[PDB]
Amino acid sequence: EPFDNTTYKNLQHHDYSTYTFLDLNLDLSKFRMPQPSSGRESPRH
Amino acid sequence: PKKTSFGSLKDEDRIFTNLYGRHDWRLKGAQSRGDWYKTKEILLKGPDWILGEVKTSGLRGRGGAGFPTGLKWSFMNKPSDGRPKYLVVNADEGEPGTCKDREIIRHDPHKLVEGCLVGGRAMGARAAYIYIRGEFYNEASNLQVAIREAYEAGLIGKNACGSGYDFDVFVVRGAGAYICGEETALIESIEGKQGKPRLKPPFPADVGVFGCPTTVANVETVAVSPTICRRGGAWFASFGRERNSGTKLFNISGHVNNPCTVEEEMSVPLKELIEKHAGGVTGGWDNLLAVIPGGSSTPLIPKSVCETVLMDFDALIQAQTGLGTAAVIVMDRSTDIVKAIARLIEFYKHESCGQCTPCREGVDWMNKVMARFVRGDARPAEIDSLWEISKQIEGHTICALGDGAAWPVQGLIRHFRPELEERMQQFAQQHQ
Amino acid sequence: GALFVHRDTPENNPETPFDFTPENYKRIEAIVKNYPEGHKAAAVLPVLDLAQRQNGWLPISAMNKVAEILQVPPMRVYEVATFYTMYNRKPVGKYHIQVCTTTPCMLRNSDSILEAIQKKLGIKVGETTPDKLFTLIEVECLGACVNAPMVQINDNYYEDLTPKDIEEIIDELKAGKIPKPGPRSGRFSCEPAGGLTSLTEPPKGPGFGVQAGL
Amino acid sequence: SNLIEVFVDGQSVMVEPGTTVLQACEKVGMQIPRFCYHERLSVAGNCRMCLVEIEKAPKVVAACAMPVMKGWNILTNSEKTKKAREGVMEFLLANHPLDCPICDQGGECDLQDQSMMFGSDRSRFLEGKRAVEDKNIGPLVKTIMTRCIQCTRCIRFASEIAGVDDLGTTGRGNDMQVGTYIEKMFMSELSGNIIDICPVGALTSKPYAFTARPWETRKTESIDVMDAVGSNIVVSTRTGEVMRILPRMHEDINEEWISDKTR
Ligand SMILES: Cc1cc2nc3c(=O)[nH]c(=O)nc-3n(C[C@H](O)[C@H](O)[C@H](O)COP(=O)(O)O)c2cc1C
Ligand code: SF4
Ligand code: SF4
Ligand code: SF4
Ligand code: FES
Ligand code: FES
Ligand SMILES: [K+]
Repeated sequence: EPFDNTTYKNLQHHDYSTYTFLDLNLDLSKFRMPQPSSGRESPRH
Repeated sequence: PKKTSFGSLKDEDRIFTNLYGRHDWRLKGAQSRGDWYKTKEILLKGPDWILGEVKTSGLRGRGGAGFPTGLKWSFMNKPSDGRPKYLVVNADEGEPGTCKDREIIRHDPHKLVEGCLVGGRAMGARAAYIYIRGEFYNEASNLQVAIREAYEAGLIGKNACGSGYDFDVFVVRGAGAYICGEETALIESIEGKQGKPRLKPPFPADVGVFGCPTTVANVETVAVSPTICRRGGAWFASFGRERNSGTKLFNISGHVNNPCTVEEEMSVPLKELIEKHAGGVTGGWDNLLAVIPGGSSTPLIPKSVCETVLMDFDALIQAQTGLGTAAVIVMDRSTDIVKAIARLIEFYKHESCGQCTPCREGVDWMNKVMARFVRGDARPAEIDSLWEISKQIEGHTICALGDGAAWPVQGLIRHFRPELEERMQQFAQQHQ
Repeated sequence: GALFVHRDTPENNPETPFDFTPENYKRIEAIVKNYPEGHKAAAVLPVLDLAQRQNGWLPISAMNKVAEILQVPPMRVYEVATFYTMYNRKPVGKYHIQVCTTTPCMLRNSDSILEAIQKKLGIKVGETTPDKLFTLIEVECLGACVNAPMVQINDNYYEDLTPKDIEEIIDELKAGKIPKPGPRSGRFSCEPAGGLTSLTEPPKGPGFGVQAGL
Repeated sequence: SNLIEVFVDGQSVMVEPGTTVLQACEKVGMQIPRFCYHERLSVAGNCRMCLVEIEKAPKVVAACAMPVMKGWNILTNSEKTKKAREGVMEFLLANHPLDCPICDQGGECDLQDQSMMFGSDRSRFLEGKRAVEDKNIGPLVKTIMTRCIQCTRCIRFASEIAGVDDLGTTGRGNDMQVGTYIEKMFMSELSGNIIDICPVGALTSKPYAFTARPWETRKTESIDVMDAVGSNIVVSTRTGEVMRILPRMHEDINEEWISDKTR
């Protein structure tokens, strides 16, 4: 806990992998909110 | 009444206190440093209060243009028409020489997350889309971890910070285009189209992402918003000259002894910034040739101007250049200035979207000429032709990339014309 | 060699096999759910990058599948792939070496980095090694201008390089180890090399500077 | 009623809100130069040839896309407006191929005509030119795409009129190429109409290739009988022979399109 300014604490990214970013977005899905709807399945509908 | 000297910002007055990554970037550490503090009270005070404090701060966008932020963010403050409203955070960080936003995202992510909410509450937004360049994969992952932490702790999501306001923060990654930093092009990339800018009108606050009111903001502009609201705008205005108020992250690169990223008070003298933090120029100030103050898209300035120029929006304009992203590139007398500037034109050639004519063809045309200027295979009368070609690309383009490829060429012709002519004549003698 | 037209080959044709894996379909469903209903086309870029991560490059079949699942015209997917430079429409090596040659990195002798890699790997810029491990290309500013010279290999930045170091990074990659991202000089990030000139004092705790009411 | 008042070179014209600078200049008889704007297609604002000066404003605005605002005075013949046109035309012609003698669009080309009226008389481009591959999109349309000026009229027509989204842009910058990326045929009952909208010789009629020149053809206004729509047409005849069929505009029938069978 004593103030140490001599270490690089952002060392987690040395372990990240190819699918990391999308896996975390999958885990974040439950926390979202109902998206808004235009009223049509697509502009081509 | 007046501060006639600027610089020497005390660490307690600095905003990005983990800029160098020497503390924890997760929620626990950031909460110690003051983030996510009384954020419930900020949100309940109201959109008008948040905008009013941002207006008083004199804050201007750190993305390049430097438009007054509070006025810009107040376009969105209007009754809903039925469409949603979004905040878009520009983390594309594409301007050569500029690396400020990479640190904020990876070492102080929760400042950005909190700014989205405070900025979003002011605009009335229902969510934030943080557009981060695709090469910032590790930085993007760090932000998602932070966003997950805030989602789990109630800081963002349904009834965020106990304020009754529902706000979601998404992260979308680009796929490799400097032009996607442009606010309208960024919107179109999110929508799933080629990163080609739009024409204005319509302005993004009326028709934006998904055809809904939207506001595009820089990472640094958003990250400082929570701090402005707690500590107060007058604090942020206490620093800097009038109308150039605030503190600015600077990136000093090029021929310097200690290239670095650093936060300093706006309107700081340029010579002080380089000599103090970056270790001065390689070989000393007398070996300095020219400086690019605000990244590639800013005219260079020669040593004669670098001595006494303050690094704020207004002063650099009176020098016929711009603060831009406040990214300082330093070239020494050993540099081949023409080759350096030509490579920037070659960069704008590879990053133009091709949508509109003056930049689709003009930037190619400038690239080809500047390549000949390097070898000297040109006549002295082509220099003035290049100037007119540049002025035909400026003001006649959809975005500002063309404006940003003309100003660099205009700077070289303005301050280093004798160097161009000297190289031309030498090539003539050799071809005898 | 910078071609933006497709000519069918035995390896790349609309019938070349490719479909997402069962795990990646769940990832897609998350991607598509991040955008408003009626604008699934917004998922084209993230889903396209997903295909390249699974397969290593984007064959013509891969683009068509992305369009089919998102109900997007196939051409509109072809446009996106060509516009953006991170999408590989030709096979690339297991490790994709990218060198920034823009002015800030050019002023700090990024050319020396480019020359060292060329000597060690025995390839010229744009070519692939015979073993298909490495592919070399020049790129523009990668966002690490202060830490120049720098290169990106796959999704990791290796910074503050020197001709010796980049050979070491290649040597580790050849053996099987994956080197450690970050500046290879005596520093950690963007901080002033010799020593910190700011943020040396302890950070101020919560509630510091708060205004009267807030 | 809801009409607002604007000035075109000082002469007052009353225009409905939402009207563009361009459309306002029409009501006084002035045609702004154009390459990308088409009244029956979506606005694009990419050629930049419509640029026009607004008095007491420092930036030229794209007339095809900018709505008029009350009180604006539109300077169509100002020096700033005329110099903007010359610059744009100079960029358009920089990489354009020297193909007018071998190009069927000669004599009816908007690039030729608008260069003569709104452009300079000489070039200062001392560099090499771009060259592009040719793309086969069927037996009815010939593609010499080195002549393309990237106006995206074909892309918009196919999407917004024909309903076919097979034409697009691949690449970016000077290397951006209109096409299908893949080897595909733009076959449709309205395919031929991309030939007309294309203001240059990039898209031309294969059947009509090389047979005639615009000035030597007599124009006869007749009707189409291949169907019951009664599309109005023009029959181009030279020396007692029929050379081509062109659409003739009728708003209440065929607008300015005809079917491939008619053509
Ligand atoms: C070619 C081009 C690239 C740009 N890149 C960025 C960028 O990377 N980051 C950024 O914040 N703004 C960038 N901008 C500026 C944006 O268009 C826009 O003005 C800005 O993001 C608004 O944010 P602000 O109000 O906080 O300054 C770019 C503009 C252009 C023309
Ligand atoms: S100026 Fe260049 S980058 Fe901007 S819209 Fe025109 S072609 Fe695209
Ligand atoms: S399109 Fe027009 S300018 Fe171009 S070669 Fe054909 S006739 Fe000449
Ligand atoms: S082919 Fe013709 S219509 Fe299509 S973009 Fe080129 S010039 Fe315009
Ligand atoms: S100039 Fe190379 S990373 Fe920016
Ligand atoms: S007619 Fe307006 S930009 Fe083309
Ligand atoms: K044509």
